[PDB]
Amino acid sequence: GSAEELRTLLNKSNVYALAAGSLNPYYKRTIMMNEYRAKAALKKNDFVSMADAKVALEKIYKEIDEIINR
Repeated sequence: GSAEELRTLLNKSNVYALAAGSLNPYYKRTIMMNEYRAKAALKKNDFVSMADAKVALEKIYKEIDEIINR
């Protein structure tokens, strides 16, 4: 379900923010924005915001992985 999936993504957010210190400031600030949006969406049980934060976090983690790995 969306809440559990989103918490799992959040559990990697600080790790990804540290890794993002090697890259343009865009990456960390995108992670931090979505930490805020994800945490607020969970607290309100807002499924629309939970889905948006899930997609955004998946997207930024993939971007960071692809820069660092390639």
